[PDB]
Amino acid sequence: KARCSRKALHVNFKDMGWDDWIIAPLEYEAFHCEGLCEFPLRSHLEPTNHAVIQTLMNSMDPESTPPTCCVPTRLSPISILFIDSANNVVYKQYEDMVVESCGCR
Amino acid sequence: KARCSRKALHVNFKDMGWDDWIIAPLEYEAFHCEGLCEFPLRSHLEPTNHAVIQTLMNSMDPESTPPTCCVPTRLSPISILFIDSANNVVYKQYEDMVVESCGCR
Amino acid sequence: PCKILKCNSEFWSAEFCAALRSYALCTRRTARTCRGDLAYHSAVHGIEDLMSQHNCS
Amino acid sequence: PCKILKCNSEFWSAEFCAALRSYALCTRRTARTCRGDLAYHSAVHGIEDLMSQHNCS
Repeated sequence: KARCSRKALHVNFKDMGWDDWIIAPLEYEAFHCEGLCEFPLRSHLEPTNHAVIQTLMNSMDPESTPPTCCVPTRLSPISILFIDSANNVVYKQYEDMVVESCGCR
Repeated sequence: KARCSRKALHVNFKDMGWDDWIIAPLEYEAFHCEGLCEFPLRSHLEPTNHAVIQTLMNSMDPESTPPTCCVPTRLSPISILFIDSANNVVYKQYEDMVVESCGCR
Repeated sequence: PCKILKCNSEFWSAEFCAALRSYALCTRRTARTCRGDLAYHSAVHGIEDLMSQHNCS
Repeated sequence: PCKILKCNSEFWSAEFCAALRSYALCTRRTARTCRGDLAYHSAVHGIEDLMSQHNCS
């Protein structure tokens, strides 16, 4: 029952059978978001106007408005090396791979 | 127990005591997001790589990975007319006010 | 200019209403600068709501 | 080019495993074009997981 915060989430590609196409890396830290989004919202959550309004309304009457959710609001990329369709090795920067801040939306 | 979808959410500024500073409008349709984010994810959800990976991991082992959440992924603005600090009437376009699509994040 | 996000990190991080009145004072210390920020009016109305919920005289 | 999001809207919108094999065929009909999309490999591995969950011979 703690605030919306970032937590460890380890991603292992070998566990997902993606060893058949991913070269490197084989695992990375991705994190995940988890926590309560109740009124009021913290500065580091830096949410959307809609998020503010929905939170305030959920605080006023939880029966008529459900609370917002704890989700990633800033992400960073990682670069993966793989073999695509044409049997070509590709170094690609995949976006939105590492959660860097959580917030309420 | 339905998919992550957009639902009606009516915002009434008079109910929030913001009648003391907002001129017009006095109410608008804002919508909200609600629904399950389980594997697999639909095309219209158009989610982040991290969202895909977290959903897949939650599907593999729900004890080690919690599911993503249903939140607004596209919003539209509305224009509000109000009286600020200096007793000046201001027509401002506030962003992220109307949910226009939901997704999993 | 506006600094209500500090009261959002001061009251939110801290049986009687000796603390809710402290939040009301934190918000009223900037009762002019934040005329426009949605979070300011939201916090004022939320303090009003919590004032008539736990019976604060 | 890639079109796994239709199988993500066909199987996901539809006691036996006569339908999970249909999803496997939907994904294998494009077993080359989507070599790179995270959702393609995710759907393949998820079909593999659901294949060894409801006992499909």
